[PDB]
Amino acid sequence: ARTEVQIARKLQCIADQFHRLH
Amino acid sequence: MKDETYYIALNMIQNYIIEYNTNKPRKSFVIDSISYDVLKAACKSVIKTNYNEFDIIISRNIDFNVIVTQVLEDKINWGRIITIIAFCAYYSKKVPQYYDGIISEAITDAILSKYRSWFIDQDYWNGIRIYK
Repeated sequence: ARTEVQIARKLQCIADQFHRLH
Repeated sequence: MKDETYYIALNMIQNYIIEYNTNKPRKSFVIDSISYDVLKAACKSVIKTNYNEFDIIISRNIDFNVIVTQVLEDKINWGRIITIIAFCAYYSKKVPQYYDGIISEAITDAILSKYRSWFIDQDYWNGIRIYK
């Protein structure tokens, strides 16, 4: 469903940009 | 099932969650203490940077395991493992229950149910040292 997907997208943003910087 | 790889994953995560909650050093109770220190430093950075957003997410009261499984639905990478552990550690302290292992078990299952061979091919936690 959507809200838990919207939350996951927020954490995936954090994760994927963290991965990019470091 | 709960084999060598399972416990390599579980006991790293559980000792980090214990340190985060108790502020006592736990690196000496894992086999891979060098990779533990990388995980710890990375989780600390993610929380320092994103705690306000974590608070807003947590205020919805949605089961943490529903969130974790969605984070890993499509792909895994070390950033996603770090961010899941940091989020769950943060959640575990704003709410002792973490000693029951449920959080660490859920993260471990979410990783290994779909990404077991990825994790082995990373040489277990050694792959996280790209962030050292």
